Amino acid sequence: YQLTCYFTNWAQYRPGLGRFMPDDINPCLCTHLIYAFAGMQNNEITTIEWNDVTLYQAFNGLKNKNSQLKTLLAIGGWNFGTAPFTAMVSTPENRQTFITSVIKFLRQYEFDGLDFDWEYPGSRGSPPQDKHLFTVLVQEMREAFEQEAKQINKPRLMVTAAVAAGISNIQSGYEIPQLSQYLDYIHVMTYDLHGSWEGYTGENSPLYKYPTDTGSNAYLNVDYVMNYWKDNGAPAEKLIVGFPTYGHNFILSNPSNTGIGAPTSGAGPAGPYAKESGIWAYYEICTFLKNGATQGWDAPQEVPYAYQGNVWVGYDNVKSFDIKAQWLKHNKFGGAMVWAIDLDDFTGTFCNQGKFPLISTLKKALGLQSASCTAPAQP
Repeated sequence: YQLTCYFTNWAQYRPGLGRFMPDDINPCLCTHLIYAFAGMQNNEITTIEWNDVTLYQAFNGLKNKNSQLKTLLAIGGWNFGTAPFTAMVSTPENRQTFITSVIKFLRQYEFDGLDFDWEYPGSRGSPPQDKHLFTVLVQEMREAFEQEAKQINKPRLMVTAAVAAGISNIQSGYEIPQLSQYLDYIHVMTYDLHGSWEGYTGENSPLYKYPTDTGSNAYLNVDYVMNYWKDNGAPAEKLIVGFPTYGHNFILSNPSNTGIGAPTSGAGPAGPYAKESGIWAYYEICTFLKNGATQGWDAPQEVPYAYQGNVWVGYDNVKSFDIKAQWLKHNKFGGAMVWAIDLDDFTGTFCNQGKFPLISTLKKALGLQSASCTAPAQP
């Protein structure tokens, strides 16, 4: 199995124990590491943070300690939008320029591949033609990677993509059978399945539907989404299940109603570390529990939740991660991916469950080897 962990280049800005740098990553924890995010200028891949080059060097340096660890650079993200991707894929000449820039960039900084994080072709501003042009882009990238490998006599660079979990976004975004022939791995973003934007409580990454889920709401679970991709042309082994190391919080409209689907009046507060509205990192949730929050188990969906007064959070813990990991194995998917490594309790000081409690759970459940992390009696 694969265990793919996203590192985010903005985690450096968090105060105190929240600060997360490339050197805070245990090199023997994950099989793949992905750096989020790279940008684009004039159809060419670029850095986004002032210190990205320094972070790239530390990030890819981790491979010195693990001979099987592979690294990828993710281009795009939420804030990036769709416009630059639309313009870049619009002509073969722009695509070649991008592809050439990517090969050069990845080889210069010592990455093993590229992860596409276009959110999304065919939606969120992106016109209908982008669905097919994404396939074409990925086809050409794979081909150029294949050719470059023979030119410089090294293993091929990898090409992967993070993809939508929403059914309508999936249907307007991807030509699944053809796209799946070119991508090495498909990172399905099976999280943010519910949030305060809906106006009622719901789980971030529920494994199964809630008993009252009808119609399109019945699609908002890991089980349905992963099976949709499988049934429509993506090889099980290439499909990687999305695991969130954070949850979404809510303000309860009525503190006496604390169930799934209880009315909410807005996003819960951003925490002092991640400072993201309606979101708490797992370690931020542990603080919430330490302050006496009532723990609930959403049994039909196999995920926890917690509440204190008018604040409610839906999230994932060790139990839910293990349950979904076991599920993943029963259904023969390629492994798990994690958003994000810097959101787990990496210090081990918040949750009293060891360092990286959530990602350690996945390493154990997926039976990852550690022989490649060996270190000799040489100084």
